[PDB]
Amino acid sequence: KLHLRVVTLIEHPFVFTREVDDEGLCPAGQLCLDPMTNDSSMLDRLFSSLHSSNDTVPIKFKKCCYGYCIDLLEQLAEDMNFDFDLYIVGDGKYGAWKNGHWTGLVGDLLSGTANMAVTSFSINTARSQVIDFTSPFFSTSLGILVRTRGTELSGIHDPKLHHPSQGFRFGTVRESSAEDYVRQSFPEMHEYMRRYNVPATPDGVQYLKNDPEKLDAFIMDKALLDYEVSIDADCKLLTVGKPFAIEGYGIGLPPNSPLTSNISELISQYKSHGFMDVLHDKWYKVV
Repeated sequence: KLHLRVVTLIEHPFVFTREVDDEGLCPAGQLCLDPMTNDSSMLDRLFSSLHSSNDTVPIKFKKCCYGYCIDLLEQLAEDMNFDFDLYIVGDGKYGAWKNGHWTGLVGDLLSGTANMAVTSFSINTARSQVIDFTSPFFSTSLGILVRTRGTELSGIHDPKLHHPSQGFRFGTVRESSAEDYVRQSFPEMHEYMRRYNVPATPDGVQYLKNDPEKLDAFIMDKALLDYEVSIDADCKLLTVGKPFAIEGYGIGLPPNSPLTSNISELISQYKSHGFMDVLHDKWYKVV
């Protein structure tokens, strides 16, 4: 039996957190730590304590994780006979090349701080050069979130984005594959967006959705934006434009991991037996 330390990132509906219950446990979820660290020794010490007599892990670090990716993780752990420790990435980023190093999930895999990364993690060319990804368990275009009767956009080639009018505010999430895409493909658009980019998806959505409005459009994975539109009561939100920058989501592992092919095989079995349909309908609230 293997023991894997898994890093995740909170991104609805793939991973959510809530507080531990009145007895300190996680009835319908997975106990995880939110310790805000990228230090491997610190995580060893915390998890060691968690699993021992005399658990002295500071209560503020304890959370319950749940979501599409946690259901998937649980199934993998059962089929592949491993147990796992689960923690939330300290910088809250998916990961990019910044100041001579990889940040976020990518960084924790490359430093050996995590054994595997499980969340809405995009498989792109730059990351594929440095970490392993399994076969994808989900696929998504990038998308553009706007208000109903607000900004209209044809897609990523809209002149509104490339010769923006003064005060036209649009952004994406920092250190993500969406940012990588814009940086690589539309360098001058990237430069314009820098002042508008946000730390995390919920910030971009709030800035578009809530008053006083802070973004006119928010660029991010359509699977995530679609989820936000679907839970919007008011019906004030739309995703607009042609698809672009389509990427799979996959589980990240260190490069040339002997685990990758085994996990990919199970992901393929799960897809071809309806399990991804089951998870999609549960978590996007179909039916």
